[PDB]
Amino acid sequence: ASMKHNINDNTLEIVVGDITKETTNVIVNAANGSLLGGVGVDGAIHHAAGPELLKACQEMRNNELNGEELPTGEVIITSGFQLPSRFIIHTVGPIWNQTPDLQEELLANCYRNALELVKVKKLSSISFPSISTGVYGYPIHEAAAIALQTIIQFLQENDVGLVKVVLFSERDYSIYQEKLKYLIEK
Ligand SMILES: Nc1ncnc2c1ncn2[C@@H]1O[C@H](COP(=O)(O)OP(=O)(O)OC[C@H]2O[C@H](O)[C@H](O)[C@@H]2O)[C@@H](O)[C@H]1O
Repeated sequence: ASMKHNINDNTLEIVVGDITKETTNVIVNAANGSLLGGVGVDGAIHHAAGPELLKACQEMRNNELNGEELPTGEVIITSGFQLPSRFIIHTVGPIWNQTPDLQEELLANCYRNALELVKVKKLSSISFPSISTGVYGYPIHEAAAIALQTIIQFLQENDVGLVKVVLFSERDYSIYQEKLKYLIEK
């Protein structure tokens, strides 16, 4: 299952798939602030990338983040190592309902900051997972709306290239498909 849409010279695609098997130059990891290994998409990414990824992320923690956590909504970039994709942009989504009045803004920041980095570094293509909707508990209907709104607005105003949202389930995909149809019509 897949749906594609042109936004100026950019393309947005939603697809069912495994983000560790993508053809985009960049994939996004829904990471934790400590840049340590976890479960879910982060776990799959570390497994597929191999053990150099954790080592590189810890070097980034200690050398660029002065030994501290990556803040919610912010991004760093590493190699993809054994992944097919060449780079991983790691971001930290909000933990649902910890900070309800800021969480929509912070989730949007994950998308905007990743896309800005792709734009400025001319990285051409990028896949996102469904950030915050696993261990971090964010309802998929609300998250999908924020993700798509943020991505679409960015692609209306900026030259980026190809953006995919890669969903691990038909259910998550079907929710994205409904929202995208609504935003494309509206
Ligand atoms: N291989 C995959 N390809 C594409 N999407 C995937 C894949 N595997 C899972 N997903 C989807 O990816 C989405 C995100 O679910 P979560 O992976 O839990 O991310 P979070 O931001 O909520 O939690 C980050 C925390 O969990 C980690 O331990 C971190 O280390 C942190 O502790 C869901 O739709 C998944 O079904």
